[PDB]
Amino acid sequence: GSHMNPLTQAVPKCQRWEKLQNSRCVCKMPYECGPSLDVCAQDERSKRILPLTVCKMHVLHCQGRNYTLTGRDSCTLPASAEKACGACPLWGKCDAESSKCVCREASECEEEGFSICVEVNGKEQTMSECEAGALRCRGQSISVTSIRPCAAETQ
Repeated sequence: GSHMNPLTQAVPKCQRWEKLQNSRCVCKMPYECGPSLDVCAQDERSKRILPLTVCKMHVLHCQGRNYTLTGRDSCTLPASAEKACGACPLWGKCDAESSKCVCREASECEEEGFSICVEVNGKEQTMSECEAGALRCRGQSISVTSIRPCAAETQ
């Protein structure tokens, strides 16, 4: 007989830079992103270090664009550190009447948030963008190794 359920047997899970359409996982659009971690990447044709952001890089990467990642000192990011009220990311918001921006913790991760590999505590832990970002905002010492996940998650 026919399959009662399409060939996945559940709803297909697509990656952070992907969206499920036409029964497949396709990439989203890079301009459909904003809330993501700002990183320094090198353009393969220009060889310039340009500020990219995790979703931008990921989506554009799966769209067939080639970019090499560089160090956090290679470029200057819009948000490389803490922000102030009037301009806050997804891991940071303006608090109850102030001029500052407070950095939230991982427990307030509401927006999508990618999964990245960051070396914290001397270990490479895959955490969510909202978490790693919160850390980078609050003052936790974090060393982003890559915008891809770590092999921390392996059972």
